[PDB]
Amino acid sequence: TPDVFISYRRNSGSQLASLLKVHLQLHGFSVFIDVEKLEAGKFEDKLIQSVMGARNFVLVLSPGALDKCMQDHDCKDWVHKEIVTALSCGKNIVPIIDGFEWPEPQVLPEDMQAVLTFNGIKWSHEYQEATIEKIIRFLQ
Ligand SMILES: OC[C@H]1O[C@@H](O)[C@H](O)[C@@H]1O
Ligand SMILES: [Cl-]
Repeated sequence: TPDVFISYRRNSGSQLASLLKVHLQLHGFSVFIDVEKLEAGKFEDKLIQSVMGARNFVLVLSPGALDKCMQDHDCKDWVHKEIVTALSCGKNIVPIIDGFEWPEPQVLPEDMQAVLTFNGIKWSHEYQEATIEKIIRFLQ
């Protein structure tokens, strides 16, 4: 089972998610990211089970990353589902902020508003090694 699950918006956070994966693997963490570890079967169930298995939930907040979660009260959006799973399971949630604007809580479904209460890490292009070192300090 992975130490770290990486949750990301495919259309805007793919590159940072992949960069986080490489760095965390280099520092000895087992990482789940969909394009490497999601394999055959019903992907909804497999993705939720993979969130449940990982102690750490690394959430890539690229610009607009939570937009598709807004008004998604039937919880059809995959990132929304992954966040609710990490929250419900009491995972160590580590938001990574990359150009993301914090929305007002009331624009998000009630079942994920708590994600805004976790201490986040600002991604620094100019100081990436230091950013990675801070992420590692945050991981359990
Ligand atoms: O790929 C885009 C995001 O939703 C799911 O497909 C992945 O687990 C990732 O968090
Ligand atoms: Cl997505």
